[PDB]
Amino acid sequence: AIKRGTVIDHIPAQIGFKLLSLFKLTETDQRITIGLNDLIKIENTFLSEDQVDQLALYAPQATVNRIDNYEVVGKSRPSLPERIDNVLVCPNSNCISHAEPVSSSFAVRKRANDIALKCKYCEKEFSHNVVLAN
Amino acid sequence: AIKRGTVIDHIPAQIGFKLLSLFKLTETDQRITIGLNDLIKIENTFLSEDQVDQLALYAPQATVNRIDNYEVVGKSRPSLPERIDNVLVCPNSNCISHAEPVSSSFAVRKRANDIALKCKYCEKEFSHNVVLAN
Amino acid sequence: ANPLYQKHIISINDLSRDDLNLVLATAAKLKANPQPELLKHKVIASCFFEASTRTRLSFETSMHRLGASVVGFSDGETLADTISVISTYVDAIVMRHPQEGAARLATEFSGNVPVLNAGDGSNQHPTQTLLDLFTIQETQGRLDNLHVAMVGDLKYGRTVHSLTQALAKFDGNRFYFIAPDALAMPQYILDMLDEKGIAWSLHSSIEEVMAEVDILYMTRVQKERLDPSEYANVKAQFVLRASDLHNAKANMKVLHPLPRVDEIATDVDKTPHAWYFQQAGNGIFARQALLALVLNRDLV
Amino acid sequence: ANPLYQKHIISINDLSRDDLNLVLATAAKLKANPQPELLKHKVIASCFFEASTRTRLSFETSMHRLGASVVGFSDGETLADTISVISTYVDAIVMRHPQEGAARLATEFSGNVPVLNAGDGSNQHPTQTLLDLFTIQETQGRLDNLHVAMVGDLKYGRTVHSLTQALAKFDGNRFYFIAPDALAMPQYILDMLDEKGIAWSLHSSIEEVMAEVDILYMTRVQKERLDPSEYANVKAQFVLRASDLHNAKANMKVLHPLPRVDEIATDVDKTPHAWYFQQAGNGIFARQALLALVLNRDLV
Amino acid sequence: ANPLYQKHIISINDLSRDDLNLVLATAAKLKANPQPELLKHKVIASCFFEASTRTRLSFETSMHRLGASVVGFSDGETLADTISVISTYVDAIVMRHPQEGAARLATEFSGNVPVLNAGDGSNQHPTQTLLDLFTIQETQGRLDNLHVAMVGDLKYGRTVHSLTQALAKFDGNRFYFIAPDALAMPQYILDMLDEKGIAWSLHSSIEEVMAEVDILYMTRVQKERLDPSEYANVKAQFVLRASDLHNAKANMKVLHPLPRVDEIATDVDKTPHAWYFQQAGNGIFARQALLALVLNRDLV
Amino acid sequence: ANPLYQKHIISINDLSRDDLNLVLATAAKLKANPQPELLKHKVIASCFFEASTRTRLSFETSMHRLGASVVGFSDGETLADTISVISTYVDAIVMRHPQEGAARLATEFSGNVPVLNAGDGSNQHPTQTLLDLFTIQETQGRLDNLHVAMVGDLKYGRTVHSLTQALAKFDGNRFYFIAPDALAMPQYILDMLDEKGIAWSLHSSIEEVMAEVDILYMTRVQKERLDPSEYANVKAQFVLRASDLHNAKANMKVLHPLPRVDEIATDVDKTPHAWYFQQAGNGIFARQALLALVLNRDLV
Ligand SMILES: [Zn+2]
Ligand SMILES: [Zn+2]
Repeated sequence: AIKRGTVIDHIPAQIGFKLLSLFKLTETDQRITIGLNDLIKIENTFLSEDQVDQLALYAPQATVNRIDNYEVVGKSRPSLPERIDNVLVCPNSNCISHAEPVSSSFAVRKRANDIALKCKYCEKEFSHNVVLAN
Repeated sequence: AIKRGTVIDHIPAQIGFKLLSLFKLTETDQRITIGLNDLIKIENTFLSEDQVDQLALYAPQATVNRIDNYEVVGKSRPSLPERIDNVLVCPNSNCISHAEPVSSSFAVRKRANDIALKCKYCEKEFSHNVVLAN
Repeated sequence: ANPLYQKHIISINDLSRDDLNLVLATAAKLKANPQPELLKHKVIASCFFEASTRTRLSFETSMHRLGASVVGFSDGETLADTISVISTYVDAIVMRHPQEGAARLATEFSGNVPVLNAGDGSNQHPTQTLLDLFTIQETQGRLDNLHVAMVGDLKYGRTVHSLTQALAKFDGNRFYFIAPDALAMPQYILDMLDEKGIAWSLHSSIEEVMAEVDILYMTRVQKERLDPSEYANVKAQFVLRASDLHNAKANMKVLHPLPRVDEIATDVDKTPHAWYFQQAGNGIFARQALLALVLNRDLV
Repeated sequence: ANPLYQKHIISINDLSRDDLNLVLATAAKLKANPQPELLKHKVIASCFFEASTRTRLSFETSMHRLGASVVGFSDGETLADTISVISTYVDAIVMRHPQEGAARLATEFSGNVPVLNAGDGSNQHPTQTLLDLFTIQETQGRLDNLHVAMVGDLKYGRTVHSLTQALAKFDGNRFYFIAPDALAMPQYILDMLDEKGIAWSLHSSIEEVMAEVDILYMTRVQKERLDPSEYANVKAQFVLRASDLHNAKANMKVLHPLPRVDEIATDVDKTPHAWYFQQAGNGIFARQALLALVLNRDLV
Repeated sequence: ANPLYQKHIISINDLSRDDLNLVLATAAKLKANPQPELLKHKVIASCFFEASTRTRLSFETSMHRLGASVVGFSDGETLADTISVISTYVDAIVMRHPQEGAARLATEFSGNVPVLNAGDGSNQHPTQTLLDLFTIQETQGRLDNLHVAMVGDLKYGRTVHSLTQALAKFDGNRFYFIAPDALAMPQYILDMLDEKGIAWSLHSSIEEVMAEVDILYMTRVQKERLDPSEYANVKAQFVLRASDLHNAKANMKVLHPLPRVDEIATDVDKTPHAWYFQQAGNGIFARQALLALVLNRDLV
Repeated sequence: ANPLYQKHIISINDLSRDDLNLVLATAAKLKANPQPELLKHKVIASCFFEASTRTRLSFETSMHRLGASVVGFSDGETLADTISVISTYVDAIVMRHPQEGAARLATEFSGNVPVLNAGDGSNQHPTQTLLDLFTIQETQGRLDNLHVAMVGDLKYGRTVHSLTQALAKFDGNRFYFIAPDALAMPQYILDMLDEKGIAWSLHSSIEEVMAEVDILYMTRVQKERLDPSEYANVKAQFVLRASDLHNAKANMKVLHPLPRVDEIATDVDKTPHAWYFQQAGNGIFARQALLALVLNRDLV
């Protein structure tokens, strides 16, 4: 469909809109095609695999193709990053991060049934089920 | 493109994503096609002209077609509603609406260069430029 | 059932002209012939989330003068939940709150239990306007074709905003606004008077208009609102002494929602024009009338 | 004279099964047919040594609904001397106090004047248990052979300790305890249930047992009790949303002694299962029944 | 001895143009070459009758950077007696007080001990103006022929009143005043500028004049000063974001006496125009210069 | 420059084993040969956003023992802005704050100015662990192959969490945990010890292990953490008297971060095992060592 750019496919239901909001992908000025029930198409923008990895917590089974000159010049997939910044909120109500001009930041640790997310500031560790719930 | 449903066209730049978030249109389960740089396509859902009127403050010059059996069975456009609920936030920091399980609600009053929005609770009136700024 | 039976009393702007006259007529009838058992077996909640001893004593005396029982408090849980609970207890809720719109919110969780706004932040205080109107009607014989002067902090005095809007529902009234430029009557009030063709004018001192005035409504000029020195240089424009009343009309009354600090000197108290304490006593009958109309089907 | 005439009401553990049914029957009768003059000419002291606006408004409304007069206070001299003095004034003492055993001590200095415990520290709060029992009986039609789930801070919730012990005086009840390991039901309660052959079980989430539950009793989980971060990692186990009720029995009721913070989301309020505000309204009749039985010889 | 040796520093209005340049030259010299032992064996009293942690830390750091010892307090006896006692202890008094004129009064009881005004109510705060002047001179290379915009609460900002009067002692400066009508620059300041033939103009928003501005002086607009809703309708006129600086001169600096709430968005902090934290750091050298000139005969 | 020159000291978890030995060696050298002028002409900010007199006096004495000047405060504006300002004043920031992570946030706005964490909520307090380690090394001659018992509130004692993790960086240590079940050592600590093959065991009383213990680390068991009656039934398990030390090793030391209430009876004070006051005195040298290493290029 699109000329040069990037595509994100096989996003679970009720996650494509989340990816658009949480990663501010519609804060560009060139074309974007989106289909829900989800898939997202952008033209002419870099996506480091750091940024594709940031989709792992939300759309783990998904793919990203770097497209140039109408051609598939790559097909990368997300795998768990070491750090997740900006998008998560620390569930510790006494954490300094809440009232202050800083970016949230969590260390990522895979577990048996869980992802362990450790806040950079309060140094408390939480389940990813707890962090993504509020 | 779509079978039966509704379409919203000629949305200003940087407003289609706003309409999706503010009116929770992607909280359905049937098809949605979106193009940015904006236009939005939904299948099989009512849209009262109350709800189309709620797009006036954001996408004043736009249209809405009720589509059934692949046919254009209407073409309504938004004009300013009397009331705007749920989506706006009262700029009065001492308003009771802020900490409480109630829906925001404002009366709408057209002015020379302005929309006057009067909160249902605190009964204070503000410019629409002030309300939409925070 | 009377037109105000089981109605919420939240804002003066919600009260039609017929509503105003209904309250005022009931207040006059209860003053002439008290009904100390009209509200026997009723329990009323006196909810002063924001403390106001002067307002509470007046409201609670009104409840007792009609025979009702009173539970209440002065000064976490959402206001919605508090009303959800209290409205299972009582027959009516009288509430004062620091947040604007709190009384309106209470009506959406009180079920069948009526809510009477005793003051919600800087928004509404309907029974103060009603007792002001009742006092003007009682002393002047009418609410139309009056010359009303209003002095002091007109910018932040929500009490004069409400009284102006209420008096604007009657015909032929003429207003005089005497305020410092930093505390002038807001433009939205002046616009409202222009839309209705109501005459008004600004004056820098009371002596300009003293000879024509039927009602002199004095207000609190809190020192907060200006500098302590900004106050002193303008305050003479807006303080009243007995010698200022030398050419006043025989029927003129000085009103003040109280408390006064020094905007009204004590030598005014003994003149026949002083009516702020009588005005305060009229709050009993205006608040009685509201409780009677809201909680009793048939008129007094 | 009825079995509770002129008796002190200090602890649920002092109330026999016949006592419980007597209070509950009187509460139902006063709800169906109010007696607004039953306690006319009685004066009751509302002594809140520890302030509790929500408890006091409920108790004082109960007094007024029976026609009694109320004197009292909220917030040196020994408690014994205070009771020695007040018991010469009034016909009954309703008291809330920060120290455990304060109500029991008051009975030893009040003479013939009955004492009603409105809460003594972390010990007893009998009228909360009585209104809980009355609400369960009213919604379920009985107090026996029920499936009762209790969620939250079971370790420090003296409210569930008392309700468990009261419900254990009726037959065939089955309990579900859903609490974090740090706030589990204390062993002395589990021992009591074992001695009586009463079935109980632990569950880490409400969804395990939702299908069988007749009463879902939610409790306050104050953030004090754990770390602020310890809270967040366990709190999902013990918060209720409307979607959690998809397979609930038609007759199930959600109860909560209040106030709630966020253990019950507001979207539960509109479901037919939400009954915590009706539960609070039932405190009027349970507390009326206590005052009526204690101060009036003949049954209602 | 330098012209300011053993002089009191009470009001900017007492400082001649030569005085201003003397302080600013000394501040630059102490910044370039610190003298950490200049005031060894001096003891200075840091008397904050009105607490101000941000002012005190700056002043006390200045004292220590010159090697002086510091005794003091933050928060009955007359102020005259307090100074009569303390001036027997110390070599200089730095004082902040809630009453206007307190520093001037102290000079009449301190004997030979100099008094430095760290703020006396709504009157004077000379070292804030001196650090502002020093920052403008450092970033612009001069204090004459500048375009200075001042934004926010100009009516009650005694900080802009003082800076305007100080800058009016230099030639060719042009001023832009951006304030809401209720918080406009007072007329006595405008009169002063007219008497000296100094050009000034009013503007309702910063974008009108952004292209010409050398110094953008932002001020605190406390919510106290207006209604909470009056605030919101005008506040956009007087808040600064990074996108507002798109056509700013390369040399322009944004100043703010601090603390900021939201008049300056945090995205301004990273632009080369943000200079309010550098401005705060310059208070050390302006206050060092004052202590050095007052307590040391020979110039730095 | 030494490995810690101009480094922030935020968390013990950030300190390598070489870092720990560097601090401890410097502390021993400064104790043996004080350097009262090492930090002359340095100005250090003592920022106690959360007051702690016992911590502040120790830190400020350390600063003065090295010759540094001290400005500070005990007890709106964002913390980021406060640090943005203060870091233009001083050469280092020592800060205690009620919010977790506050010291880490300060490092992102302090520029080149190092931040030393004196306690950030329930997170980190590195100098308490460092003085504990220094005291253990001084009395036992090493930090490896020790038998360390830790008694009291192990669940909420962040002081024992940090000391355990620090001691786990040395070999052959064996731990004894003596705590009530409600205040046990958290599982994440036990997991950490298991991953490293470090031996540990639980014990319900100190007498089980007294004969083998090299260090007995007693902690505060605040009454907040349990019921007032829950306290009394378990508190004997975790209180120390002199008679408990009858079979203690000659080299054993009793440690306590202080203040003690009654977990250590006063008759322990006179035994050679009592070392909590010597431990407190060692905080001077551990905090001196940190300031010396951070602010001085060359090692002591
Ligand atoms: Zn955190
Ligand atoms: Zn509002």
